[PDB]
Amino acid sequence: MNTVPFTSAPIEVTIGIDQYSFNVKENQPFHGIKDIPIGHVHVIHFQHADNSSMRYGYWFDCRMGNFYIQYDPKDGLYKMMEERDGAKFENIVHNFKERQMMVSYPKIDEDDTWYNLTEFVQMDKIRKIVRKDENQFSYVDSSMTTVQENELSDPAHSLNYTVINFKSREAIRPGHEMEDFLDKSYYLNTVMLQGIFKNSSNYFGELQFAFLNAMFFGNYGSSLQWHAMIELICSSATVPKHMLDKLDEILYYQIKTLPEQYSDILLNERVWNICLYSSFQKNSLHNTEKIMENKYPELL
Amino acid sequence: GAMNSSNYAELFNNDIKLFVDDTNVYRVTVHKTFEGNVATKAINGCIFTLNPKTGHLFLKIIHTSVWAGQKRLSQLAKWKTAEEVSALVRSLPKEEQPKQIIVTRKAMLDPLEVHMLDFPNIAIRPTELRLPFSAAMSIDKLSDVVMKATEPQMVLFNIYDDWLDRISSYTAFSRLTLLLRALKTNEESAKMILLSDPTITIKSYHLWPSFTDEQWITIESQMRDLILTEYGRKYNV
Repeated sequence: MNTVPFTSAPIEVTIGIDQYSFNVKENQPFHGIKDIPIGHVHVIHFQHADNSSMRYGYWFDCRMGNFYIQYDPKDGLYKMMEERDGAKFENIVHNFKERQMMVSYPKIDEDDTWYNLTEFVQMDKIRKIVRKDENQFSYVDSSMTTVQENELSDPAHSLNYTVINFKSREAIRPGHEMEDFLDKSYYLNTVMLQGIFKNSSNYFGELQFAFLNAMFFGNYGSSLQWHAMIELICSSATVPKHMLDKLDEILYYQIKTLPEQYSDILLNERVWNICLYSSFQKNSLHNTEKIMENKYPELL
Repeated sequence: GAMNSSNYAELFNNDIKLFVDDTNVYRVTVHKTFEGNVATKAINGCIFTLNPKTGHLFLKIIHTSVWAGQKRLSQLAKWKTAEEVSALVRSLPKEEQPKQIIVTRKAMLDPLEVHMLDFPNIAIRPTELRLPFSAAMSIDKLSDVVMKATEPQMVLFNIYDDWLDRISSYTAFSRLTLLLRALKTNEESAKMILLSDPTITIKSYHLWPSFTDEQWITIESQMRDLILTEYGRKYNV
């Protein structure tokens, strides 16, 4: 069980750790988060009480180093940093634990929600989508644009999601225009799965990461990426049976977790209606269709 | 974006453009079978692809053989249209390729956009205009070449005959749309108006009669009267 200490909390802030969140008061003696489950990526995220604009946060894996948070009064944010001195870090963490100035990652034993949202998400794949190779953790915020959004402006601070475009030469084989446009199996199975992602795990990993960035930071480009990757599978007549069964589980936990009040801005009516009711896979997502119909029947 | 009454003069500028109408691509007769079920029998169709500036009509005849053993023909008809328009653009020298293609029905946008991905600089546009190009098969010489085709065939016409020697492309397009609107509203009445005076003939290389300027004004008046009458009848106004 791993720890992300905080130097201090000089500004009032809502702190997120995965799907959990805590209010911290200006200069509250808060020194971080302990008992973080090893084996998963995690995201620590922030919304200042004084600027409910710019949600921002850090994807990290405690197996990859010793990370702490320290407020930077110049840049005006909570920054993740790596402590290379293992002894200095253990000494810092032991003191803060002894003084009980840390919140405990509040996982219920029965509860597989975080595992189910992050099953295929790997830090090494996050670091390719969010390029900043001098750090072992990845910064994301509300306003970061995707490589695809930048085509239709600062490449350094972009989300490098795989570009999916249903009306592109990549998506459409010369002389199979109608076939490839109405049945996207070629695009999914040969171009994306065999060509770019290499396997369904990497594809689901990107899908899951796009969802989480959409949900935690209200990142619009991430929301577009999550929907495009769903729609590419649902619009393919030929999908491995294991991918459909897993997709149904992935989407079920995402819909289950989404705040009820954000359904209107995070869920694309057209895509969900098409995927559940019109698409080739309209009858392949039983769990997802049942939770959507019971939780968001307005959208449909 | 969409072509409408507000950007109408764009049709007559020096940017090459084509209207594509797919209405007459997939045509059927509905009939009773011996068992008293209903069946369709396809008849020959055509893509109506028109340069509104020059009057050049690229009439691609769609032979019934293209539907043999195909499913969802009304959907295939949009894709076959888009394939044939794409083939036509590729067949034209670069300096003759259109800068815009305007589709008369929105269901043609995706099929045409997907077939024209090789031409990212050609703008595919819908229109707000209710253009009567569906009535093209009421022009005797166009109907005749479609119904006689025994194979796929492209036939080239000038839908304005020699009008551009005397009038602008704006006026030529207004006359064409009034003639087609009349033929669409009441074909029999429209055709009676066009042919009632046997002294005015259709040249072998033309589609419409050889009206003087004065006779065109009278003809144009008779077609507007036909359209308003039929409107009062349609709507009990």
